[PDB]
Amino acid sequence: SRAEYVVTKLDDLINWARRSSLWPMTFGLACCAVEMMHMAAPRYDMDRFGVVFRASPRQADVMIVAGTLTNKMAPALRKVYDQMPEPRYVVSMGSCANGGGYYHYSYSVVRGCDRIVPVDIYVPGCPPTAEALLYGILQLQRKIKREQKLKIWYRR
Amino acid sequence: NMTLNFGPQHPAAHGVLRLVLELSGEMVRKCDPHIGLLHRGTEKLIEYKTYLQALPYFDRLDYVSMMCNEQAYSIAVEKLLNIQPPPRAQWIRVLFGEITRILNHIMAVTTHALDIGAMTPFFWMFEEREKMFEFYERVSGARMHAAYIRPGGVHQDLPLGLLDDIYEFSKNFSLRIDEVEEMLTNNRIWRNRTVDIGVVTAEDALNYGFSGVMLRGSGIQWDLRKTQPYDVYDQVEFDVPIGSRGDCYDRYLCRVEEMRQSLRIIEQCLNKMPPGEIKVDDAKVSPPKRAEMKTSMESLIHHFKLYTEGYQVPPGATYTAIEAPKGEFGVYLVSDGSSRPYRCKIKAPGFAHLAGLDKMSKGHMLADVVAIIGTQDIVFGEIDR
Amino acid sequence: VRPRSDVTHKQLSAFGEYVAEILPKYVQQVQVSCLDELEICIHPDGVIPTLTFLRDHTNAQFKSLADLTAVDVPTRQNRFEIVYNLLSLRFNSRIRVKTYADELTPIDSIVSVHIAANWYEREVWDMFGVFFFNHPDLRRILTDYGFEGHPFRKDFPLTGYVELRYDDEVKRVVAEPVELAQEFRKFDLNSPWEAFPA
Amino acid sequence: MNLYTVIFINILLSLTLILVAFWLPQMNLYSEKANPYECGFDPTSSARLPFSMKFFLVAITFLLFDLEIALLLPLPWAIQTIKTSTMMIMAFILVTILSLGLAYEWTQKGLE
Amino acid sequence: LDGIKDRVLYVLKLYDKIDPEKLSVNSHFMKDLGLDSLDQVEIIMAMEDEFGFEIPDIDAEKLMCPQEIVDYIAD
Amino acid sequence: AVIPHGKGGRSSVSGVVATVFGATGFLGRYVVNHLGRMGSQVIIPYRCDVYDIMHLRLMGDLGQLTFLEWDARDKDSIRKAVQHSNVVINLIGREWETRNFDFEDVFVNIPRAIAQASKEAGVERFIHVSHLNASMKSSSKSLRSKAVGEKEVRSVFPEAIIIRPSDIFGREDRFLNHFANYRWFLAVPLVSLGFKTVKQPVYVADVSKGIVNATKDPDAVGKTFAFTGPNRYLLFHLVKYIFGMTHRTFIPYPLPLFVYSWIGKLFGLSPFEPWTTKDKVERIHISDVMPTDLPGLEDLGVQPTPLELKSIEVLRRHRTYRWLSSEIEETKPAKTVNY
Amino acid sequence: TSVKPIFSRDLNEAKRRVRELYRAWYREVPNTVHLMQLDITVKQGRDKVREMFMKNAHVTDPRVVDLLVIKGKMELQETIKVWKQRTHVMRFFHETETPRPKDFLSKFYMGHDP
Amino acid sequence: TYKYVNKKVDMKSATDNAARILMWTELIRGLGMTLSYLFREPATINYPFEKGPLSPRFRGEHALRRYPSGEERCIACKLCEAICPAQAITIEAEPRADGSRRTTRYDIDMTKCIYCGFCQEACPVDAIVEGPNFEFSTETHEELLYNKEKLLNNGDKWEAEIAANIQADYLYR
Ligand SMILES: NC(=O)C1=CN([C@@H]2O[C@H](COP(=O)(O)OP(=O)(O)OC[C@H]3O[C@@H](n4cnc5c(N)ncnc54)[C@H](OP(=O)(O)O)[C@@H]3O)[C@@H](O)[C@H]2O)C=CC1
Ligand code: SF4
Ligand code: SF4
Ligand code: SF4
Repeated sequence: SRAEYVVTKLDDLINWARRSSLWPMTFGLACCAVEMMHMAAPRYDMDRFGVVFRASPRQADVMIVAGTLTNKMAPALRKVYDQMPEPRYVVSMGSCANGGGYYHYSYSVVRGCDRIVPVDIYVPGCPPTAEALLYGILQLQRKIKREQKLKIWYRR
Repeated sequence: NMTLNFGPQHPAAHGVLRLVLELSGEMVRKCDPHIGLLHRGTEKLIEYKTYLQALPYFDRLDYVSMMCNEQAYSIAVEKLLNIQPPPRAQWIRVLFGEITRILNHIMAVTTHALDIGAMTPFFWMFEEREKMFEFYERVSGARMHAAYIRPGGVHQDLPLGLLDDIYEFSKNFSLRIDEVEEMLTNNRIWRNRTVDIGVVTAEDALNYGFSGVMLRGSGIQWDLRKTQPYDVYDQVEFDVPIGSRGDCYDRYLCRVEEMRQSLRIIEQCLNKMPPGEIKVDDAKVSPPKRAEMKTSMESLIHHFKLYTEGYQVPPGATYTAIEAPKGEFGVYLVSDGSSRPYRCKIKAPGFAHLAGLDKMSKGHMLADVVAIIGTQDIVFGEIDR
Repeated sequence: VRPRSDVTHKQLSAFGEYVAEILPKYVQQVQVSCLDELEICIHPDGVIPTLTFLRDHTNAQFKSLADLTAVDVPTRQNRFEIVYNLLSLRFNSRIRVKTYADELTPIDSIVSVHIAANWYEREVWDMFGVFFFNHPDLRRILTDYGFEGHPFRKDFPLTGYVELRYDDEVKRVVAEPVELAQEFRKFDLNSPWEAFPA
Repeated sequence: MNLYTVIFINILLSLTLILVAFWLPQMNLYSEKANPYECGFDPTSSARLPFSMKFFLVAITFLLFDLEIALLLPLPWAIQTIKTSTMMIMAFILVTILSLGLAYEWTQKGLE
Repeated sequence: LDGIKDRVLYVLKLYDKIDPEKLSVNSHFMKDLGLDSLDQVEIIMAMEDEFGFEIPDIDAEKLMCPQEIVDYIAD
Repeated sequence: AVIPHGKGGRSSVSGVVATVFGATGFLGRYVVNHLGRMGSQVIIPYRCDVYDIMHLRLMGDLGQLTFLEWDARDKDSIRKAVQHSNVVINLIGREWETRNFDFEDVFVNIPRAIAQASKEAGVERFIHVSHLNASMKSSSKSLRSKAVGEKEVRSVFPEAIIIRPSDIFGREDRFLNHFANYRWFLAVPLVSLGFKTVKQPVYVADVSKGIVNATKDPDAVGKTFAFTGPNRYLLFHLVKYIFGMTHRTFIPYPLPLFVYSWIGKLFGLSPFEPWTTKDKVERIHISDVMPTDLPGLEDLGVQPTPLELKSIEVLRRHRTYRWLSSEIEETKPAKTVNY
Repeated sequence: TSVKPIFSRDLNEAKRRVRELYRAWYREVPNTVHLMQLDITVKQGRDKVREMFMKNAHVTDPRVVDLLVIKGKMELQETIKVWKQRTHVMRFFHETETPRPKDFLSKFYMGHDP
Repeated sequence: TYKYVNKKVDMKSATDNAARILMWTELIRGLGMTLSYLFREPATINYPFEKGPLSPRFRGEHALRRYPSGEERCIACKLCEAICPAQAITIEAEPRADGSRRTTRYDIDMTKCIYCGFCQEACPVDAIVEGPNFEFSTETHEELLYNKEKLLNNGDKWEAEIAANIQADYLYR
């Protein structure tokens, strides 16, 4: 009965629900979508894991920033990000979006999306392998599992 | 005339395209596509890089068609050096050149349908795509963005066994194209949303520089692969799929037909690929074999200089165009005697096609615009460069 | 050794004279490179006339514009070298017509001759700054909406002068002068030894 | 009453769900999260400005065709009319006349 | 006819970067006020909003006199 | 120390390693902003979940911000946070004393232990923050406690800069948003009808820059700067003005503070962050002290910024579909009562 | 010397065009501050247009002035329409960046290379 | 050689057409195809349990190898830095007390890296190799930047497979 226990269990449930269904947004920019689309495709089904693309940002959670965030698109990313629901996580995909990639020193490329949107998991590789994205989405799932929002409420 | 930004993040719009549109009713009065949402500097960056370290940029210019693009720079750098690749390398480039065409068409036809609303063709053919990627990986090391076709031939001979598998796949892929067909070619509904949408006249297609299926679909007969043969596409025999009543449906049929014709070219390449070397023997242009650079002084010196400094192409300028899956992909590579290029304008089949969106989608509904962006196979990497 | 076909070198050379005679007025130099390509060079005023003759002449139909580009030789008084590459589906051939334009001496636009150029001319203005008179709608295509400076000019820094980050205080993306965390290492690569020209 | 009982449970079940939806979640609110969504770049226009539809005529007919449907709704109880023939003639006329109206739309190309 | 001058005087002092009680009908925006070339432009525009008539690009160049502006507005 | 090299923007170095304990909150968001902009090394202790601390990550260069897990009831956590910092800034505060932390803790108890360790560490300067007009005999337990602490902090880290700011307004402000948030209550209950309530508001940014500047300025030692503002106001105009920009009607209703302290008690009762509190109410109806002699924002370099100037940004979210398009200069700015 | 003209034979004619653009921007400032919900004052905004216009006031070259308005006009269009979202416009105001002092002593105290 | 993709009233012909139009036949044909696959074995792999096949040349994640004796292979010739297309590798060196030549700092910025595999190509001693692992996704950006110690540690962990992979593909190179 100790509420503390009662709290942890409850939190876990909350974490299980979120981690289980991570509707990723359809944000595809620099040909890494091709890899992502491969994840969605049959060899490496994203859906099985809960992922199901939902473009209306409003209804989407994870934002996989696949590709180069050019300066012109920078503000847009920020906007879409700001318009997603509250609990939102960003998975940077690609060396072009983790940092600057082959185009880091260019004048039109933001050196990383974590300069425009806070990033939770960075998936490395020029075309980060689809399995690697899947590994990255799975590590976001372990990141969420560890989050303990209500226990901090209780202990606050 | 309601104004509306199709939006960078549009599930349908490939990649990110802000298609500001003025829509009378649902009809689209004006189409002013905006570009550069993916400009990244590819043309300026290349000036600061050596010829071999600018090869990876070409794979990224239009990465659906990863290699075919590399062949265009290769050819261009080979012309400037007046060197030509060894016989086996040529066949390879045509082998992977075609495999790449299929990969692009599976992308273009299936992604077209996903925007239209048919989703099962994409999953059916992305599994076949996947299988092809594996060829890339077992030949280059990377699923896409290989860097296999280098300026003097390919990088490394095919693994011992690939040809056999590029056969099993080819032997079957046809049925997979056939299936898509039983699903879309005659659908009572595919036809409607595609037929008589975005008709482009023959004279207008040449005028706006369409140069691709878009021309071929209007009935103009031009395949740079038959008119101006590059590599050994001359020794193979294939039929260009010309079209009449050019419209979204007709061109589609053309793209399904080149998927078919490319299997005819792949078969041959497997049947007739010669024993030989896969890179020019001029250590001057091609890097020396690693056993040689580790036992012979002239080879180390040539390895050190080639990797650190470069080819040192003779001064000149060339425009070499191939028939990339999208259309004519050309590199105008001006070159001083230096090891790093001076200019490298990439002609993108796509800068011309998008421009045509305005002259194609006139008096058309919002859904029509979605269909036409699909029938141009717009990959914003090539347009934005 | 590439498989040169002299048959071509001659036929294209012969056309080069043909054009040189047909338009004595604007053609300054004509040469068929050893790479089997013709590159008529025209005075900037001959932009409209030389193209039109090639687009609409029975013995030289050059219907589509493959590309419009502008190399920038800073040394050259006329900085830019607008190059137009054209194709003839009829004679299966090509020709490049290249002119010279300085920063503030605009070139005519050929959108009339080929509408393909509507976009490429906007691309040349955005990157190099050459201006094209009589253009329907010249406006930046590739660069950001507020970009200052023409990027592909050889005198423009690669990294550029401005970069973008999100600032919480102002809750909006904000330019700042570029501060790079590892400057582009500028390897010097030219070798002090030349190659005796063949 | 039995229906009233069922229906109020039906509304209650919904209203319960929406409420749960608004009071349960943690909510952080900022302007930039509630400004309209325009597929990225923000609205250029009012998003409520006059919209020029191009299918109104058809829309109007719908209304006329709806009504006809109505006048036809009482047919089940009239199939029982001793005056069966009359009912046939009357009904047949109703459908036919409205059918003609529809066809006219086509003939005059009004709907097209 | 003076009513125009009544309005024209009201507009000149309201912008407040000119006429700090030195407003005069003979006074010229460029000649004595020193108001900039551009500022004048702003002025003519201002007059246009109150008058309800937009004066052309050029005639703005000729009138630097509030009295001459009333002369033209009456026409 | 760290010699300051660079041009002045991100990816440059200023040499200020600074623990900032309450970064998670309203002002912290601003303190970390400038510290990060300047290029300072910022260690942000946090006990909120990692998801909430993410907004902080975007501000500062790769490696500028380090986040450490810390619990107030554990002295060791504070110990390691200040191990390698040379500047410690304390912004720990709350309005609702919570079940396991009462006003003393959040204001006096904790902020002491912190500076205490900071000294042991050898931090150059400590900047405690206590509320302005936090008289040791003020009405609100909070203000009383905050003063109690400033007495203590002076013992542990003598001359640790202390800043007492006036009401702070900025997007996500209480002072400005809370009033706008009384809309639910059709009328607005204000003691003395919102009069007899002179208050001076200070933009969050103003306060911050000052704080940051305090760290990089020598004169600040042993000072009690009080960031106040550019203009005072009777609570009446403030309330209406707010409602003015929000474009929502105003019905200032007199209600005895006696009865109202009870309303605060009611919300205070609520488990989830009471919307309002006994104390907050008193603090609201607590007038602000005079300029006195204490130095000010401009003294620390940041010239105060008038409320009306940025009010439009703070109150915009509260407008309606159309009111969302009105701007401050067509609107009427309220009068300034210095009293 | 001996330079071909673009749109104005002489600075005089060119100045005419500048006047027009100024007017254009002057008339537009208010609209933008409302269609972009920018947090600036129209008076302030017009000041900015003035500043930007003045920043290039030194030029006396007919050809240079003509291009300057071409470019200026293009900027207007973008701003007239919503092509330039607020982030773009506010950048003109350099709101976030910290101003740098130009006093020698100031620079000495801060930067190696002034 | 060209081909016409879409170049192209008896009662029977007309009736059959009507049969299709009113019985929706070509639509029923499409449904049959999807029902058919529903019965095919799906091609997906349990991702954690079963892994998509990668052959020896897969570039994956950077590692620095060491000689069997234990001496790190790199001799700081620094042409891996020269041929890096992205400017990712930063190398500074000084003679180790032994007198030999070694790199004091070797930093591959993986976010800058575009995994071209030229460094694998360029190294004379083949000290820098493209290791098989592709799963190195990291919570923080700093972790992705790799110094000599992480790469050497990466090299030690995957040396057995790296050696097998280089063993399989060296004849080809
Ligand atoms: N704007 C105002 O209302 C004024 C504020 N001040 C002072 O300025 C400081 C900052 O103000 P503001 O940011 O608005 O205050 P907040 O309520 O936003 O909290 C400030 C910080 O203190 C932390 N904190 C609060 N309680 C505890 C606790 N029990 N243990 C550990 N950390 C805690 C919070 O972290 P977390 O939430 O994660 O616990 C937060 O990061 C305050 O300390 C206040 O005294 C002075 C005058 C006016
Ligand atoms: S990272 Fe490699 S793949 Fe992903 S976008 Fe940048 S370049 Fe294309
Ligand atoms: S090339 Fe091989 S050896 Fe030379 S530096 Fe890079 S790694 Fe060390
Ligand atoms: S892989 Fe290509 S990019 Fe990454 S380091 Fe080796 S060379 Fe530089």
